[PDB]
Amino acid sequence: MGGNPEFVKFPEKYEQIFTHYDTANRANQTQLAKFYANEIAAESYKKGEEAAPGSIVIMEIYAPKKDAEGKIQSGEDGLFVIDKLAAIAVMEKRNDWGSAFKADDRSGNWGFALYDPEGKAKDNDLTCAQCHNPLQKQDNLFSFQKLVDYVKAHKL
Ligand code: HEC
Repeated sequence: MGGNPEFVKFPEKYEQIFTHYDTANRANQTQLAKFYANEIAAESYKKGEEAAPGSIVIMEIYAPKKDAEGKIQSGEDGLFVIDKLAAIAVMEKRNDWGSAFKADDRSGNWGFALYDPEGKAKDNDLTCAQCHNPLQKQDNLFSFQKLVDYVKAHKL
């Protein structure tokens, strides 16, 4: 199982609590993503360019509507039309992860976990940290600039 749900728990009610800072097609061009940040993460990126301990960032991963020939349906706004939520990806930063949590599974101090829409760990063979690791300069977040831009443009 890619990620570490033993350490990175499912953040209950994130969609009602966290700040929704972006919606975008994923770069794979087959899924739609919505991005969320908890208060510590939002305050961190209002102050600087690194998330403080306690920061949690979430990407909801949506399967798009497709016709019977597999063609993805898009709006005139260019965003894929949502069929249903497929997965909930979680990054959580701590400066004191327990020794049982192997460093090679983390991107710096970010732990990863992938959940299904019902909050159960979702089977996968992804190497989360390995793909996020080369983005150290932007705190291992692909959506870094969208988060920075959002919290600069909105009040706490
Ligand atoms: C490259 C092959 C990746 C693998 C392996 C993992 N993720 Fe990642 N992630 C990737 C991209 C390109 C993006 C931006 C959205 C897009 O697809 O265009 C993301 C984003 C996230 C986020 C949102 C925060 C951010 O970095 O922008 C999270 C919370 C996240 N991904 C979690 C995550 C998990 C839990 C993974 C292993 C199960 C994982 N990712 C692997 C690329 C890649």
